[PDB]
Amino acid sequence: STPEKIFQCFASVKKNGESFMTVEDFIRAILPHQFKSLNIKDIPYSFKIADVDGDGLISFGEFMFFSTLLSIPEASVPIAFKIMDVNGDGSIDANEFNSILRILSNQSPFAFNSHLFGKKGDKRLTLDQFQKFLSQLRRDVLQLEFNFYDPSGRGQISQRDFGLLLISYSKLEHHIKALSSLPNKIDANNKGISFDQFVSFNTLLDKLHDVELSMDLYKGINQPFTKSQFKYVSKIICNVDPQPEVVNTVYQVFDTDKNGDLAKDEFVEVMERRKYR
Amino acid sequence: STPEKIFQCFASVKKNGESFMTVEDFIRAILPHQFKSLNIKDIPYSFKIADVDGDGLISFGEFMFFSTLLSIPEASVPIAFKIMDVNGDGSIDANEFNSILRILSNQSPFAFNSHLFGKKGDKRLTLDQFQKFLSQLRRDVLQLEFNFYDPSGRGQISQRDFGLLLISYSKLEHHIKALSSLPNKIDANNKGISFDQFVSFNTLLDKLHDVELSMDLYKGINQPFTKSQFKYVSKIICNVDPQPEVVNTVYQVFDTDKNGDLAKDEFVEVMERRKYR
Amino acid sequence: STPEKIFQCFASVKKNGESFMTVEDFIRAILPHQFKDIPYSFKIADVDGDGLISFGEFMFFSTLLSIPEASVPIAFKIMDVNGDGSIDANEFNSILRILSNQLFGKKGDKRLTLDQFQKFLSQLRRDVLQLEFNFYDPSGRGQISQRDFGLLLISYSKQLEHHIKALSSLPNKIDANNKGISFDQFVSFNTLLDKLHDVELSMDLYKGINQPFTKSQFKYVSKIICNVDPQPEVVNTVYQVFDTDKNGDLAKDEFVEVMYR
Amino acid sequence: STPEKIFQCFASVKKNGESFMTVEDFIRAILPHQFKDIPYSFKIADVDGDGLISFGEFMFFSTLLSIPEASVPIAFKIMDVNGDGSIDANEFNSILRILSNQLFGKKGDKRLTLDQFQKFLSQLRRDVLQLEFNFYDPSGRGQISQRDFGLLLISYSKQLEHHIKALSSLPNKIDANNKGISFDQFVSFNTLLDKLHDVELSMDLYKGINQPFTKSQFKYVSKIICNVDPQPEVVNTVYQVFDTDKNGDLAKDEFVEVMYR
Ligand SMILES: [Ca+2]
Ligand SMILES: [Ca+2]
Ligand SMILES: [Ca+2]
Ligand SMILES: [Ca+2]
Ligand SMILES: [Ca+2]
Ligand SMILES: [Ca+2]
Ligand SMILES: [Ca+2]
Ligand SMILES: [Ca+2]
Ligand SMILES: [Ca+2]
Ligand SMILES: [Ca+2]
Ligand SMILES: [Ca+2]
Ligand SMILES: [Ca+2]
Repeated sequence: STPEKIFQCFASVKKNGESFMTVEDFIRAILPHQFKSLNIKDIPYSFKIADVDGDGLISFGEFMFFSTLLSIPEASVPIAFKIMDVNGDGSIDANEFNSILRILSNQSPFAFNSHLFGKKGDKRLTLDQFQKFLSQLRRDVLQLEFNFYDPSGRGQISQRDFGLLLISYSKLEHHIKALSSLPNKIDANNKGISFDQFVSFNTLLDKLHDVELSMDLYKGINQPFTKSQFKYVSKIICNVDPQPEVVNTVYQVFDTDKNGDLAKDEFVEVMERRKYR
Repeated sequence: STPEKIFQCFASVKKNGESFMTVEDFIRAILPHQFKSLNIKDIPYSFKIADVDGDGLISFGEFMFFSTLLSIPEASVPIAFKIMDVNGDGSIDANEFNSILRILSNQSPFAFNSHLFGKKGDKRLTLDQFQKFLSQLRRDVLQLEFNFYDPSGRGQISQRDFGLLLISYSKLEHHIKALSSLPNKIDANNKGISFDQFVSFNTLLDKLHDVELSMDLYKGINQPFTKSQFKYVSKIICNVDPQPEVVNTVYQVFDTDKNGDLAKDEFVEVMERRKYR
Repeated sequence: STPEKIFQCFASVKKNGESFMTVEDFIRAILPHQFKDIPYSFKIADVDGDGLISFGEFMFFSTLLSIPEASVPIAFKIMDVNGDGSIDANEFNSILRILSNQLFGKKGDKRLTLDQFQKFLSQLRRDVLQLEFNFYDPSGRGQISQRDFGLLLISYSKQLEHHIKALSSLPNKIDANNKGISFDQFVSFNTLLDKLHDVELSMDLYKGINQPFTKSQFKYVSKIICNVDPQPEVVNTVYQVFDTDKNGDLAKDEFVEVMYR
Repeated sequence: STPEKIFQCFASVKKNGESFMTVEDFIRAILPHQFKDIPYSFKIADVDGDGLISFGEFMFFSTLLSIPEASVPIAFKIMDVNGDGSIDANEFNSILRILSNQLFGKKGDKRLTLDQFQKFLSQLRRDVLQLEFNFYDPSGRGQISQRDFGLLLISYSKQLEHHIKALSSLPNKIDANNKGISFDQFVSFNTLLDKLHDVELSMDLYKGINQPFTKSQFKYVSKIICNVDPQPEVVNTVYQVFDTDKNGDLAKDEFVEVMYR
């Protein structure tokens, strides 16, 4: 669970005694739902970001920093910013960032990103830019997860594919049983789920505590959490309508009494929350 | 833990077979840290709010609604608003509110607030007003907790008094042992803690997940969570400096290795979080 | 036009060679557009409790009232001289001491947070709006006719006679087929006037799709800015009064230009 | 003064009896104050990829650029015609079709969320600022002298000769004791000009404590509005250029009045 137990598990290569991650080790390490021959075609942005020095390997230091950035909740980014903005000028400069990398590395058992700070290393991040950077990063990793189920690069996945994903987020032969009912083709009568609608669903899981409140409020009015409540809450939380295939799959997979009301025992208490949520 | 198990425990009076809460039952029921002869002088605002019909008793229906409103996190209020705004006009009218009360009551085992909607019942709540109302409510209950330790109405409590409070929030002879070192007088050399600074501390516990992130970020840079880190984080979260007596007491009570770094085992993992946090 | 000129002109009581405002002077001064029991507004302004408003008291009240809701955090930081996140009574009465010498509890021990300060300014703004509306609701109905709303609109404007010829067309009675306008809607319409820039943006986005700014656009924009349903009668009165050329399109003249930020 | 007048005046290419802008026409048009490789700005504007900017393309670009960061949610809702929380390619190219007929992926299958739209508009605004700054940084240093900053300030103004006599006093060289102004600071100063109402508020709050608006106030206000430390050299140049009467107090004339919302 710790990023140092993750790193020792997955760092498959040594150089001058020091452990290191190849590209494929890195991708395995940051896709825990898929990994507990990846035929990589391109080098993911996530890797180029994590690999600060540019030797094409992820150090312990580099992995810890990448983990840390990725683990920051969207709504707590400003707090993290103020901590890493060591001189309080409201910008993060290359040195404040390389400073962190240096310490994390020197805390390795063994013991500048041109991408963010420019070729020269002379640019800085405001809070807004830093929010944007943490966004691209989160989205990139979602893209890696997504692509396992869409190797063609179509832009979308089947409903069965979406269901495997949903199960990967769980904890399942009961949950697996429902996949049978789920389409495995994208035709006219069976639509797929877009990356965008996968990202939105991750938005919903980030705010799982707000789905929880929603279910407790409707339970009061004696309203079952049907697909219409599910739709409305997602709209409020995600700011985007869910499309039906999303909702249909969620219900199919998780509504294990088929009764049409998605309870707390059936969905909220089955999704592993995030580190600070 | 459920508000219906709370209500059956505490509703000490019956009328036409139906169970009910007196003022003192109500105050016991909503101060769980203090209650698992209150000599009430005035009738608390919380009671006047919870008692919609005005018979001077809290029904099951009235207690469920009061619980529900009080349990809503500050940052999730807009979600709750949109659920209770049944006709989507962006206002909560008396009927939308009385509608909820009616259903909660009719879900009792046995089976308009002039305060919010006006004498006539003809006023409504925007989201902002609804946020304000939920605020006053949260603050009122904090005032009830506070007053147990300040019966005089001085405006402040001793550091020992503040420490008992902190322990009430825990889970303690180890934690109790430290109270010995804590002043029990408000003199010149020993200052008390104001209600304001008690409210701010509750703000800090509401965002305990952000203290958690802070501790994990400093742990990386290999910075111990000393009183200076504690100060700075509270400022970021609460938007108010903590005064020293607050910090001194927190450390005294919870820093059980006296080592000067407040760990996660020592504080974060000792405070029972809120219902959706 | 400045609040010092305003104070001079409305302060009726001369005592010890200074001017002072009674309750009625103070109400006429804070309702510039338009000119029982004592208002919360007056009680807040009378820091010394002498039952009159001094020049310093009025300038202070005027300053706090001038602060736009969106900029209250900026004003809070300027007033929190020490940077501790709370406005104490010493800091709050800073202007008052200076403008006078040429909330905090009876012990003045309470410190205001930004949320509390936002709340305070909100009550203040609402009170001044109640006073302006109560000028057209003496019976205390809680609603005003369409024609009374029209006058209140013309007051907020910058009397064209055409403005005054529109009022005939507007009902002066409330009845089952001629609804009245509630206080809550008058407040909400005041929100809309705080975000008049946002209305202007929307007018450009609509013209870009060859869509003039009709009652249908006015209602939608109003809803996304105020986040509450606009009342038809408010909008009809806006169009009846301000759509001077009566083409059904409310131009940037006519309304936005006619009404800190 | 309107973008239709602007387009007419700068579109140099006449073909098929319509006017069109080259890259250089387009850069001169979007940098009104002031008038290598191809800018992201031009690439976004050229929806059809013909390598020129049409009248419709330019009006569309101009509209999106005009949207203030704080009002992007309002603009998003107007553009999301169906109310589903996403702007599709059909909705986005609505204005373009209409103004022309008198992001979304190669398949145009991508839908923009509000966050993505905010991001897009942010890149656009930053690109136009880079172009304006690069006009005074040809060497690509990433910093500009104080005198070049002064000119850029005078460009944003509404040439008084006094404006031009101030520039002599300002260094035209960067050296260890005459610092230059970075792009990041020019951007941050642009934020300050977006919130000029907030600067005006602060000027009133300061006068209320008998405190004139000096470099010390200017720095503090700037910091709480932009949330980044102001550079001394930016502020000194503002005072040198705009404090026309040289009393050390930057009045509402001189600056706020001199520069939607
Ligand atoms: Ca590396
Ligand atoms: Ca910094
Ligand atoms: Ca079910
Ligand atoms: Ca009752
Ligand atoms: Ca409603
Ligand atoms: Ca410790
Ligand atoms: Ca007085
Ligand atoms: Ca203070
Ligand atoms: Ca018109
Ligand atoms: Ca073109
Ligand atoms: Ca749409
Ligand atoms: Ca001057």
